[PDB]
Amino acid sequence: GRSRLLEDFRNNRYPNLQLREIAGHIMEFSQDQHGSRFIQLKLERATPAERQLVFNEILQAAYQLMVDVFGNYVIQKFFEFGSLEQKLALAERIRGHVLSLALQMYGCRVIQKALEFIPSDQQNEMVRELDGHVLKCVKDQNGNHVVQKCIECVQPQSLQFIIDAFKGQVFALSTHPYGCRVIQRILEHCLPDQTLPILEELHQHTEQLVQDQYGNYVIQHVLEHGRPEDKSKIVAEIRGNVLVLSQHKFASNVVEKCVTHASRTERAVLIDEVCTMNDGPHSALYTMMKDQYANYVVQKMIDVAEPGQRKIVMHKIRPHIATLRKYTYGKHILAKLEK
Repeated sequence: GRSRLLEDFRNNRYPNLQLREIAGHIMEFSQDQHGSRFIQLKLERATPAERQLVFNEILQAAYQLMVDVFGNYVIQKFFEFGSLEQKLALAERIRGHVLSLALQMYGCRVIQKALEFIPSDQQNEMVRELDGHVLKCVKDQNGNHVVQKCIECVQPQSLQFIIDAFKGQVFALSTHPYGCRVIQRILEHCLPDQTLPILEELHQHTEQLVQDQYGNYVIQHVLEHGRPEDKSKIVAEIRGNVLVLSQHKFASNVVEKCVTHASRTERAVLIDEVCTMNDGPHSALYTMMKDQYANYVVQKMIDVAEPGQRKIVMHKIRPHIATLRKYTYGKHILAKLEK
């Protein structure tokens, strides 16, 4: 079982335990749920000499700590508060095992912390081991976190091989629960020459993406943070389909974001389209106000519709105000309307 020192520490025998006092017991403490937290907190404010004593004791088996549920935290604290020499030695211990660590539940967090704190040179040395394994890491439950961090932290020129690996795979990655997150990071951090081919593939498949459970969020991202040129292409895809996409579980989110982020003229064209559109025995507005998803698009269209059109819109809603109150969704509208 545990050493007596660790057992006593866990039983609160030592209210002032110090790092120097756990000499010889550091690997064990690092892999203990409470011993690890103790070391994590102490390293935050230990003197550099105190950090080195801890380090000298774990260096030889650092890799073992890297893949341990509690030991990985101690390794991370070194990248966070340690000396350049310690980070360098850890990077050297990581060399040749970046892929293995990136795919490991705890090791992936060590790689992420290292990327955030090591020099461009060692970042490049680490990211390059992923060459030929990009798509696998992007889709992996642990590996996607490493790829996302590379995108946020590494010089863009060193990320070119990752962009290259996405050629023709943007639709598949955007409809993946882990891959969609990597695509969003690319859009936020990469250079225009790198985001261009990605956006090109997103635009090509917008029709399918807006209806996908994960894909719609990538499109929403472009609507929320993208360039006007890109937002306009997406709006163009929604134009003429406001009625049908509004009633879609996922596409309705994109339609909503279009109303919110399209140009002045664009929002107009879209709102207009909903008033003059028909849906069988009634108007488009009619069907939408009471739909569980489409109702939000109607609400938001109000909050954004320029006074001129706002009148018209409602002028077409009142007549049905009776049947309106017959629904849970039409009440948010029932409210706003009353004014």
